Amino acid sequence: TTRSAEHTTFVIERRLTAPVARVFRAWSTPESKRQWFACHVPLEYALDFRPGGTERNYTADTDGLLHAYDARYIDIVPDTRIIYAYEMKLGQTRISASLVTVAFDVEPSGTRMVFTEQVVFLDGYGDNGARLQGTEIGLDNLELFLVRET
Amino acid sequence: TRSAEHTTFVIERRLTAPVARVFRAWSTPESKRQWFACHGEWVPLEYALDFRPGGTERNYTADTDGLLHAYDARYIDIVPDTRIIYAYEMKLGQTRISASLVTVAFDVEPSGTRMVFTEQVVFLDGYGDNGARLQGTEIGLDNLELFLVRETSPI
Repeated sequence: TTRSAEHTTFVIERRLTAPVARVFRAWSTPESKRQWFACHVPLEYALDFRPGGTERNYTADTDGLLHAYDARYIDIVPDTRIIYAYEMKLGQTRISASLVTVAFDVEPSGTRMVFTEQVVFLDGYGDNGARLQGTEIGLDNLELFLVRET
Repeated sequence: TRSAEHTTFVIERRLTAPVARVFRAWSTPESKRQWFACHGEWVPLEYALDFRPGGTERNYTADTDGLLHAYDARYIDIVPDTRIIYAYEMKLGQTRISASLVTVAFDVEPSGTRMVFTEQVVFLDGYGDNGARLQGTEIGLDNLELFLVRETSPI
């Protein structure tokens, strides 16, 4: 059928009302990341937060289809930046690959976070803005997670 | 002083070779090394290709002033004769200067092969690329073309 690739980039910017060390721990700590990112529950979740390390989040939807997120960290600067690449498969079908940059900056009060994703959608997978929308929601969950551990 | 600059570039070429041959120039370690790793007055230090999803490629070369240019890639998706997707990092010494997601797509044309190379890159911490990666990639893809030409079978 359609073997094809569609590329796009999106950027999300948030001011977080938490100190950067706490914000970063929400990304680097397996229990924390599983909570705000993966539970909103996975069949498999693992996080090895090191350059070269991997993250997995495998979850089945209500009708049995396995959604498999696999990431590999490329660059981690403590309390400053996280760069990783990830792929999403549904069943055995790869639907996308992305390079993600998350940058953190101290402000006189909170933390500014800029999330940039450079993604390719594969073989006619119909994104139609859903990845951006889902990431906005995911980042809303990170914010609630930070608020509730205050 | 930490920072990140994002960009995407696309190179499209029409290659005067059949797609099977074009794809083997990417999939075959000895072939890839010839057009990707063989330049020039620099010191080749390491080349390796493990061409499969999850596999890695390394190309480490020292420039004439002794700076190690270290290319490390990891394949994400490979569709035989059709598409290669990989992510890579470039380090100079131990300093990471960039990370990229590359998509290479191959299409059969009435005559030859259409190749579309798309790179989504982030340049790190003020590394001043200023279009140099695009220009270097254009030159590298020119070397692929010469490789293919010289591998051609006679009439």
